[PDB]
Amino acid sequence: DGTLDCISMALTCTFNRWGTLLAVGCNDGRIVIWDFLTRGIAKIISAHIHPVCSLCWSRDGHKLVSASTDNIVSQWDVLSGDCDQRFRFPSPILKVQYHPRDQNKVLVCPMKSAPVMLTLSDSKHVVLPVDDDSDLNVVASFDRRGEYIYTGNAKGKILVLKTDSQDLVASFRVTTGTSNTTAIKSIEFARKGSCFLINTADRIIRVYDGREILTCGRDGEPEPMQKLQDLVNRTPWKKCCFSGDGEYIVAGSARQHALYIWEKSIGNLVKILHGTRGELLLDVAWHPVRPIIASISSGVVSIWAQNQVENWSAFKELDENVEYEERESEFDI
Amino acid sequence: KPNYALKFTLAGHTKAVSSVKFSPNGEWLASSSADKLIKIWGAYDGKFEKTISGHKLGISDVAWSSDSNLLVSASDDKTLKIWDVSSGKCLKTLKGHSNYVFCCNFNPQSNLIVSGSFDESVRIWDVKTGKCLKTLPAHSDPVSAVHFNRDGSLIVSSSYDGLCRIWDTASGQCLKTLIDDDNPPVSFVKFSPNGKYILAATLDNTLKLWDYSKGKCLKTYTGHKNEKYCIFANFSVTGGKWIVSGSEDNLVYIWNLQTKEIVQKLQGHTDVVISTACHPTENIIASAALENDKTIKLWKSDC
Amino acid sequence: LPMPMRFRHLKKTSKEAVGVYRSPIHGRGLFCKRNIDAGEMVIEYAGIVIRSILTDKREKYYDSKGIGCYMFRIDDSEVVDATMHGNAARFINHSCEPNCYSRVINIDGQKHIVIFAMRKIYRGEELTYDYKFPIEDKLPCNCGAKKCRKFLN
Ligand SMILES: Nc1ncnc2c1ncn2[C@@H]1O[C@H](CSCC[C@H](N)C(=O)O)[C@@H](O)[C@H]1O
Ligand SMILES: Nc1ncnc2c1ncn2[C@@H]1O[C@H](CSCC[C@H](N)C(=O)O)[C@@H](O)[C@H]1O
Ligand SMILES: [Zn+2]
Ligand SMILES: [Zn+2]
Repeated sequence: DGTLDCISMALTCTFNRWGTLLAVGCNDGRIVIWDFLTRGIAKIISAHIHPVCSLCWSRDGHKLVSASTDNIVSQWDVLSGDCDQRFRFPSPILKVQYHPRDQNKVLVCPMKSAPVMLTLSDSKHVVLPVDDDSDLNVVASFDRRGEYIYTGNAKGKILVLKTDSQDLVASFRVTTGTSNTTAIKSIEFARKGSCFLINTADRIIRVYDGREILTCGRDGEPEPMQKLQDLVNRTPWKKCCFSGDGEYIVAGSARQHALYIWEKSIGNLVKILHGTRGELLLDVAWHPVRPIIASISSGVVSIWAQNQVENWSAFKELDENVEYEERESEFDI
Repeated sequence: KPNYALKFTLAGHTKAVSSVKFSPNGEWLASSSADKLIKIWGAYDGKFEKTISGHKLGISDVAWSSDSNLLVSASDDKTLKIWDVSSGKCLKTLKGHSNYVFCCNFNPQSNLIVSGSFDESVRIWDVKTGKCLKTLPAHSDPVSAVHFNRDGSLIVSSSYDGLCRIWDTASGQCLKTLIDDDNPPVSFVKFSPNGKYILAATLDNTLKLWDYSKGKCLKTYTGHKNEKYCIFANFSVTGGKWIVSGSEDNLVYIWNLQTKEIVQKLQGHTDVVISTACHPTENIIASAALENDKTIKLWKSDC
Repeated sequence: LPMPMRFRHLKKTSKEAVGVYRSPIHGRGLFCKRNIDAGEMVIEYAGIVIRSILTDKREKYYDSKGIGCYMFRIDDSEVVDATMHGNAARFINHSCEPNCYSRVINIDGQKHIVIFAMRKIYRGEELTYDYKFPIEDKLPCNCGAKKCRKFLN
C-alpha cells in the first residue's frame, strides 16, 4: 500500500510525538529519520556499527534513544545527530523506553537481567524488582503518563510498580486458561486513555484497563477487557500496537506476513492486510494521529493508509435511490 | 479608520507587475512581473535591494518562505523556481506543470510548495529536493490562486471556473467545494489568519469571506472594480481589522473587516492596482499597479 | 442468489469495484477496477426516484438553471433522476458494443436500475452500455467500436 525505496535494511521504526517523522534503524547501525509529508529522509545518523533494535522519540521530539546490538545505548539530538550520552551493559538490551513525562529518565529492558531505569542528567540507575527472581526475561513499560511500570515475566507474572518508588502497587499472573503460565512477549499501552494490551506466548493478545489492575490490587484475578487471536490459523504475533485513538488494535503475523486489525470495545476484527508472501515481517507501528500503519519486513518499509469516501466522490452524492417526497402543492402553481 | 499615506513609490519592472509580497519579517518586498525578473526591495525605505532573474517567461506569482530565507517563483515558463533570498541562487527549478504556472505558496512549515497552473491541475512539491509529490486535476479551468491553511493540513484552490475547493494535504482529498448559487470566476483565494475563514475574490467586483466549518459565505465586500485580472486581497491586522485589495479603477480599496464598509481609498496609482501586500508587523501596504503605471507604492497609516 | 442479497452485495462492493478516470471516449468515465464476471451486478444508477409526470417540470427547471438532466426511465411511471442527487453511475459512457446492460429489478417493492455486465469484464476496462436513445434529427459517437452506429440516434 506504498513503500519507500530510499531506506534500506529497515529493522525498527518509531513515530515522533505527532506522527510527522519516522526514525528507522538499519543493519549498518544507522538512523534514517524519514519524513511523511515531504515523503523523504530528513536525517541520517551514524549511530552504531551494530544494527539498532530499539528506538524511541523524546516528548519534545528533540531526543532519540537508540540501542545497538552491541549492548550500546545512546541518546541523540534529532537536529544534530550527536551522541548525547552512551552506556553499555551486560545481558544485551532488549528494549529502551523514554519516560513519557520525564525525558531525562529512560527504562531499559535487557536480555537476561532485570529492567533498569536510568537518568540522563545523572548517570545513575535503579534496578526494578523481579517477583520470581528467576525470570531472566521480563519485558517492562511505562504507562501512558509514566506513573507506573508494568513488568511481565516469561512465567506470566505481571507486576505493576510505581515509577518513583518501584513499590509493588499491583500484581497478578496471567493464565493459559487451564492452569499454566505463558511467556509475556510484550506490554503495550494506549497513548490515549488507560487501555493497554499484552502479547503473550499463547499467541493470544489480552487487553486490560490499568485502573482495573490498580483496583484489583496485588495477587488478584483481573479479567481482560478483551481476548484477541487468530482462531483460524493460531498465528504468533511478532509485534502489535494500538491505534492512535486507542480503539483499534493491530497484530503482525510474521508467520504469514499479514496484519490483523480488531476493535477495542467490541473486539471484532476490523480487517486484514496481506504483504509479500516472501517477506518476513519484523516491525509494526501505527501513525499516532492518522489511519497510517508502518511495517518493516525483510528490511523494507511499507505504508498502509485509510482514506474516506471522497478524493473523487465529492451534485450531492448519494448511495441508494431516493423516492421523491411529493408535496401538497407539488402540482399547484 | 485607517489614514494610509503614500511614503515610498517603487518601480523598475520593465513589464506588467503580477505580484508583490512582504517578507514575513517585514524586511523585504518581493515584486514579480511578466519581465522574467523578480525585484527585492527594502520594505521600510523603498530601497531597491536587487533583481533576481533566471526564469524563462513571464512570472505570474512569487511567495516568501516563512523564515524569510527562500522565495518560490511561479512563472509562465511552466516552471517554479526556489531561490535563496540572501544569495539569489536558483536553488531549485520545478518542472512538471504542463502549462503556465500562475500561483505558488509554501506550507506553514516552509518545507513544501503548492502550485497552480494553466493546466488546471494543482501540483504539490517538495522543497529540499524540489520534487513533485502530488498532482491533482483540481479544476476545469486554469488555477488562479492556491494557499495553505494555518498548519498545512488543508489546501484551498481557486480557478477561473468559479470553484473554491478545499483539499486534504496528506491524501489530496477534495474536502469541500464552495458554491454561491452561480459560477463567478474566482481569481484569488486564501485562508484566514486563524484558519477559520476564507477570503475569495470573484471577477464581478466582489470579495467573499466564508466560514470553513460552516462552508457558507459570512461577509461580502464590494465597491471596488475587479472583473478580468487577478487582484490580490489581504487582511490588514497590524492596525485595525480591515480587508485591503486592489481595483481596476486605479484605487486601493480598504474595507472594514467586520462592517464590510470601505474604510479608506488610497489613490495615486495610474493603472489598475494589480497586486497588494500587507506588512506583517507594521501598518504598511505595498500597492503595485499594472504596466500603464509600473509603480509600487508604500502606504503607511497610524492605525 | 436472491436479488435482495445480490443487491446488498452490489451496494457493498460498488465503491471498490469501479472507478472514474479520464476517458479516451469522452472526458471522464467509469472504468473497471476488479475483473467483473458476466451478468453480475456492476452498479446501480442510484438517484432520486420520481414519477414520470414530474419529469418535465424538473427538466424545464434544469433548463432554467443550465444544469444537465441526469434522468433514466425506470418505466412508464417512474424515473431515476440523478441530476442533483446521484452516484458514480452518472459517468458510464456508451458503446455500440457494450459489455454491460441495464435492467430494472424489484427489491421489496421499489425498482432499481442496475447495470449488469454483458460479459466478463476485466480490470481497467471502461464501462459502457446501450443507452438505446431514440433516433433524433444527431449526437456523434466516439465509442471506438467497429459496429458503431456513428450516432446514438
Ligand atoms: N461516445 C461518445 N461520443 C461523443 N460524445 C460523448 C461520448 N460519450 C460521452 N460523450 C460526451 O460526454 C458528455 C458526458 S457528461 C460528462 C462531461 C465530461 N465528460 C466530464 O467528465 O466532466 C456528454 O454530454 C457527451 O456529449
Ligand atoms: N455515444 C455517446 N455519444 C454522445 N454522448 C454520449 C455517448 N455516450 C454517453 N454520452 C454522454 O453521457 C451522458 C448521459 S449519462 C452520463 C455518462 C457519462 N459517461 C459521463 O461521464 O457523465 C450524456 O450527457 C452524453 O453526453
Ligand atoms: Zn458506442
Ligand atoms: Zn457505438
